Amino acid sequence: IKKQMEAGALVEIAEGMATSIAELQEGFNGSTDNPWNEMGFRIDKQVIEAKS
Amino acid sequence: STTTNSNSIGRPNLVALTRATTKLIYSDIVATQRTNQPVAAFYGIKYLNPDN
Repeated sequence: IKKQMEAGALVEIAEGMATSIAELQEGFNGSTDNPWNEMGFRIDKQVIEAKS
Repeated sequence: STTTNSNSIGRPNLVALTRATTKLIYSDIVATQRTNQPVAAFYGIKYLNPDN
């Protein structure tokens, strides 16, 4: 895939969501099957015993 | 949906200790008096009749 990007066949892109879809996101105006995108976090621990 | 399962607890709080000691009864059951020699002597003084 990296070789293709040098060849110019595939290029990076980042677009913005269309406004009409943005208004009608999971709900409003009776539209269905269009959820949001959700982000969270996790907190995992580590333990360190002491030797002597 | 980040629930409580994502979070990890730390050191649990130490709410209460619990020791077990008997309700010692010897300052009430017996008559105590400190002795100042390794050998303690009690005097028993009695009153008798002519028949002893």
